[PDB]
Amino acid sequence: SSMNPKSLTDPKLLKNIPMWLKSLRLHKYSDALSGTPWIELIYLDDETLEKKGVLALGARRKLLKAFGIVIDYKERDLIDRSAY
RNA sequence: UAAUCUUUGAAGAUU
Repeated sequence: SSMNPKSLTDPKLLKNIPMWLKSLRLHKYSDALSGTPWIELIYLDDETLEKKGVLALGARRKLLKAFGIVIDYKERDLIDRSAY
């Protein structure tokens, strides 16, 4: 539901990672992840995500899935300019 | 989720 491209690429959320994470119910990783801007965040890997403090594999899997959706929309030039 | 928490992220727990 919040795991859809329309929701994941909302500029308001992309520009406020704690809130982006909250929508995915992943806000416990906000301290670990919020210092990285979205455009860098979506390209982190499983190994890096764990180094940063995403200790639950299920969480890293959900993160990587959401990231790849954003990437596809970024590649297709389908994220609003106001997110940049 | 009405809310909060857990990871397995579709479910479970608590109030």
